[PDB]
Amino acid sequence: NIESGIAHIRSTFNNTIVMITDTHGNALAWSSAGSLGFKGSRKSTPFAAQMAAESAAKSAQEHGLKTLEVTVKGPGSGREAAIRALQAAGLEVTAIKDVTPVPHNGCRPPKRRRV
RNA sequence: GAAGACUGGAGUGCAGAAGAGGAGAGUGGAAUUCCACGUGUAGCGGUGAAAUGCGUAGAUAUGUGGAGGAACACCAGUGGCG
Ligand SMILES: [Mg+2]
Ligand SMILES: [Mg+2]
Ligand SMILES: [Mg+2]
Ligand SMILES: [Mg+2]
Ligand SMILES: [Mg+2]
Ligand SMILES: [Mg+2]
Ligand SMILES: [Mg+2]
Ligand SMILES: [Mg+2]
Repeated sequence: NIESGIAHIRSTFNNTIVMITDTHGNALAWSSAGSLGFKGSRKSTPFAAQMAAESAAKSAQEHGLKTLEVTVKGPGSGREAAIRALQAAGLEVTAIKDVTPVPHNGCRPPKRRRV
């Protein structure tokens, strides 16, 4: 029940999700700006991410772990706010990874807005 | 108009070069979607704000595997070819 683990962060233009999992992708705890009581446009603010990271971090310590590897996805603004909340909860960030899925000119995207 | 002559036009020969020029056959890797199975809990998604929609019949997230189709990240350049 006590081990190491890795954290997945998905920061987009609407919401942020922090997923805390084992080395081989087995879920331990998660939280999101929606689950902290935010409803609409305020889901995406950096403050909402800072609470979301802390709530998952505290529930992570209950199982007991210290070292983390952080993977980052999405273009959201909560990348910086979320990671430093993990450190301020008493854990160590070993590495930072960017896993935004760039395609090699694959499927075409939805049309532009106001067209 | 007719009979001859020439090589600065035009074309052939000889030695090199570059190119996303065209048609046919086969193959590759990212990524999206769907399907099956682990972990897991209450939201996800979306907007100027919202709502319709999806989710406790267990979603979003995450790890593994399978199927299929379309376009070819960097190179890439008032660069190239017709
Ligand atoms: Mg859209
Ligand atoms: Mg000549
Ligand atoms: Mg060719
Ligand atoms: Mg061709
Ligand atoms: Mg693939
Ligand atoms: Mg209003
Ligand atoms: Mg899934
Ligand atoms: Mg020409």
